[PDB]
Parts: sequence; structure tokens; C-alpha cells
Amino acid sequence: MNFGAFSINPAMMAAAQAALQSSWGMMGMLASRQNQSGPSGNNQNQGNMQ
Repeated sequence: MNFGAFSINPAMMAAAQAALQSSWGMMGMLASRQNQSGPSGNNQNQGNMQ
């Protein structure tokens, strides 16, 4: 009797795919973990006087 008639239009699956847009792709000032190109941070203690 189900000649493809009881096929349900996706919504939860549809929203899940859209939720990815909020999952990642965040703004830089919101994600405090910023990357640096090279050892410019200087974590060495030798040469560090405070």
C-alpha cells in the first residue's frame, strides 16, 4: 500500500546539516586559541629575565 506515499520529508536531518554552520566557522575573537606562524611565542626560560 506504501507506493512511496508514506515517505516523510526530512527535517531533523535537514536541520542537522544546517547546524554545521553554527558548529564550526566561528569568529577569531570568539576562539581565543589563535595560531602563530613560527616560534615567535618564545616559551624558553633561557634568556628570560623577569
